Amino acid sequence: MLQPKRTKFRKMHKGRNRGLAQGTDVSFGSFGLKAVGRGRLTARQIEAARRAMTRAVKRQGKIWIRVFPDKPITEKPLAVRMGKGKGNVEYWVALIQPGKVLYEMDGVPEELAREAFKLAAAKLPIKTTFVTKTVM
Amino acid sequence: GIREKIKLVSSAGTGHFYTTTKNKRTKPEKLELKKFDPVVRQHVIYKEAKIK
Amino acid sequence: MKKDIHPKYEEITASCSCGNVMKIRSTVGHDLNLDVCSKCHPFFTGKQRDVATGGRVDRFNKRFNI
Amino acid sequence: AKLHDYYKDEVVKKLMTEFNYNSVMQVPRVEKITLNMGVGEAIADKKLLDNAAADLAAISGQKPLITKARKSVAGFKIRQGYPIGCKVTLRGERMWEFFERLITIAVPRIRDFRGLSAKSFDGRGNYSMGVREQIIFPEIDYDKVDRVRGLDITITTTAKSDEEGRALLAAFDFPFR
Amino acid sequence: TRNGRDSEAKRLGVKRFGGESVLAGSIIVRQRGTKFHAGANVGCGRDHTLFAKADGKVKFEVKGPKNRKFISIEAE
Amino acid sequence: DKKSARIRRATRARRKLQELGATRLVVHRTPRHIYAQVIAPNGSEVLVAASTVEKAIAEQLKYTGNKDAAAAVGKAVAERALEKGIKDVSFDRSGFQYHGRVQALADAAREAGLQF
RNA sequence: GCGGGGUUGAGCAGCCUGGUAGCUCGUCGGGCUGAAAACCCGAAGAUCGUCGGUUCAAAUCCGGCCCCCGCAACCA
RNA sequence: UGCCUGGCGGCCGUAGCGCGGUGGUCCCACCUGACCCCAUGCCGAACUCAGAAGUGAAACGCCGUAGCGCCGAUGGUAGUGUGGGGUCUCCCCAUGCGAGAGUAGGGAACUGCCAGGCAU
RNA sequence: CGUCGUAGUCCGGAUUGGAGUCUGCAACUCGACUCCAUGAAGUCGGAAUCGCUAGUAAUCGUGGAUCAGAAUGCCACGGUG
RNA sequence: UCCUCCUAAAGAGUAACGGAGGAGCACGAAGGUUGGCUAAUCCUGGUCGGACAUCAGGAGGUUAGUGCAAUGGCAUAAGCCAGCUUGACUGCGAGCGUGACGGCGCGAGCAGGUGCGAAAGCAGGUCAUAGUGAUCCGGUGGUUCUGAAUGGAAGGGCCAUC
RNA sequence: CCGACUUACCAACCCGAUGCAAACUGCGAAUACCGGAGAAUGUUAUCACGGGAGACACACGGCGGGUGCUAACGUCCGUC
Ligand SMILES: [Zn+2]
Repeated sequence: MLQPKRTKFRKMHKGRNRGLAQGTDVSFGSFGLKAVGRGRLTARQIEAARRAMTRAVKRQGKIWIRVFPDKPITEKPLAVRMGKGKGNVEYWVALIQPGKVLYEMDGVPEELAREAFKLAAAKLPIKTTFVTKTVM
Repeated sequence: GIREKIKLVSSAGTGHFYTTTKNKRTKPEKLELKKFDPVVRQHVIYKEAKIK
Repeated sequence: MKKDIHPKYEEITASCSCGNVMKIRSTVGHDLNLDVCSKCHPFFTGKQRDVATGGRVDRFNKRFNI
Repeated sequence: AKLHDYYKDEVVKKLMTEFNYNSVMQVPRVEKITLNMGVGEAIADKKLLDNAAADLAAISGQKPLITKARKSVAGFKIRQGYPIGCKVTLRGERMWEFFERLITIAVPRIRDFRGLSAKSFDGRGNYSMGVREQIIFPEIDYDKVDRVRGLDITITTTAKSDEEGRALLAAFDFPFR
Repeated sequence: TRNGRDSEAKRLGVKRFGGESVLAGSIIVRQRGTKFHAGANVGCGRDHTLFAKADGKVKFEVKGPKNRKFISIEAE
Repeated sequence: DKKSARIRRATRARRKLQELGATRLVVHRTPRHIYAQVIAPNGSEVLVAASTVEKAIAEQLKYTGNKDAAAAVGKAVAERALEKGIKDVSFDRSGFQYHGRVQALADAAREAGLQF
């Protein structure tokens, strides 16, 4: 489960998730899984998807992960009132905007990549699509 | 706040005095400066004395 | 240089063991007698044979013969 | 003065012909000789730092500069501003006199001396060599010294490359190997 | 928690903007460092405050090799 | 490097003179020659300029790079300024120490009539 | 949720204004006894609970964490 | 009025580095010497004085060069003031403003006053 | 008789390098001795403990058995005491 | 109670038991002026010397430093070194900033006298922002200002201060 | 003492490519705010002084957010 080794500050504001994404194109591999929706991917979701797609491709080829969960999400303990300061960090997320390529993969066939990305996408909250590397 | 305050009495014989602070543990020697004395309108030597 | 902060420094005469006399300026004040100079030290003739590598077979042959 | 004029005629001719220099000023020359004496033990005792200053003044006829720690370091338990060394800078006439005195008296008296090292030229023609005992300088009195110290000589020259500085030092019959 | 403290606002910022006619001695900007540097007819106070020394209109300009912002008082 | 250090030394007093809007007398000192000029408060145009490379001032001197030469050029620049009505200026040492040749030029200009 | 604590194998001092680690029992090697205790002599030992941070330097100072001991968890 | 050099600016990288070449009649720099003026927490290195035997080697100036730094459109994108709408965590429509990054490209500065040297 | 003058020393000889002698078919593991160079620890010894009542203790050499060579051990012998 | 950043929506201001840290001091030089200087870190060479002491050269260009937290500054250095000194003066202040107010803050310049510098000039504390307590009552020094018939005095006022 | 090679191991600095930041900025709007000039419109709508107040529990909706579960007809600000 990916999480930052160190951080400048422990807690971070809730924020907003407006705008479009930056990593629109497949940069390293030959196939990518692009998000068409909007939301936040937790570390557990990223780990589960990575395990699913690695097992699916039987540890062949190479796999990149273009996202990293760096936003700390807090929540208050069970049965406490609304004040008394901010809650304790429980998990980490990565804000996702539409068009963001989450994972990349090469070294395996096309249809095998299709099946691996489908199995991976089946464990994610946001809606995804399959994209291939394009010249220029 | 180990730095305690003192007064600099004029040497001109007038009762005029300035006031400041000093660290009596590391500077035991008395303070002497030339300051303006507005009664005689001249810069005279002021000597450190007990604040009382 | 400053006037008085420095040590006394003037001309002397140094005479080597090999008779090579040199006139130089130093702080000794009195004259000086050298036991080895640069022109007499064995770094041209003595320091060649100093390796003392040694031979085992020539030495063996020297001790006895057949 | 002897090595100075010796340089001004013989060394300049030798370098001009063996390096094919176009200008006389391109020929390397020695600018300064620094004499450092790192006294780490001075933190424990001040009575042995003025002694080191005295014998350095005896060796080269200048009152040395009592250097101080640039930055605090715990590994040697010193704080910034502590005096831990003494140095001397030699330029011009005094530099030439000390150079001739060293090359003709000091180095032949080094115990088990078998030649210096030609691999101490710092890659930019500035040679630096260290002596193990200060008794090689006849200015000091052997019986009246209290502890055997040591120093390090640094010969700073204007030579850009490494072979130019080596050739310049060799032209004065330096005892390399 | 241990995060309840804060300090009172210092009311900094530019008090007279460019092309404004001001009287001598009036504060132009209250700053912390020397974000704006004093030009002609503008002095720098104890806390780096730039103040007009003569009546006129405020002039902002970028000058120097370091691209520093200077404030001067144009003649009027 | 030395020239850069000298410019760095002078560039504080030059800004102060400009801020005070004073017409300044700049002196430039080289080993063989010495130069002097009085520059207007805007700093972009000079008013009078005297220097030892000028033949008219050079031919009366044994060597152009000594104290007497400095005194001569200082007196010359002072006379030219007074002739043109400029009499109240500020002296700009231009990074050199106010001693020797620069001090010689300054007191010569002072006794010659200039005010600084 | 709040105060105190974590130190040679065990029980414990001192962490003092951050440069410096001490006691008893225990342990090791000789001595006494025929032998084992008791006794005598000489030795040794610690990364001061974990991890970040400010210093030239943290067992000491700061913040988070784990364990142990008390205190409180009431009006309905 | 043409070239070169020095001083003070305007402007603050299209003006700055790097590579190669080039400059000494004058100027500038390194250079020679240090009782004196003055100076080194030691040192004529710096600072200072008295000078011209040598060299443009270093530095500095000039010229050439796109390996960088730097500037940079047009068009598109993001954001947004006003009014309206939706599937309302976020978007879309009418209208006005319109980036940043990147692309083609530009680019080895330009200019004012004074003085000196060489030619007209 | 001379020298050393309270020192790690002209005390002490360990350790190590080079060159040898003798015995024995054969001195590497693993003999004794010699020459040159080297000169550790040691400055009278904690708790404790041993021998000795007269030619004894202490101290200084000499011989023998074993044995081709190989004792600071053992068994004897005398000198001072 | 006070200071620094964010929350704070590109002038100012702006709340929560919101997110993070500090202050209740220090300095007779660590202040003023004149003159001078440039770090951090790394590479190479060098006696003890070691990853790290001091020396020489190079790369680098402020990633360093500021008496202390953070932010904004700083090469003309506000950072570092040396000489001389008390402007850490007295009475004032055109004109502004920020406050409901009490108040707090910036300020050229005038008069007297002073320090540094040859001089133009700079200096009314410290690179700036925390380092703090209104009033009453009482203490000390100065000043005929006042002084209950008059002359004093006590007490009170004013100035400096606890 | 020097060292000897290679080992499905980790990895500083630098170079190329790709993201993230409220407490990061070599860039950077729309708005908003201050000032100057002009015309039209508005029952001076603006400011100063004096007499009298009330109010200092706010609510929801849009936009920008903190906190909460990007929960609440939740809570706290800015603006309409
Ligand atoms: Zn000789």
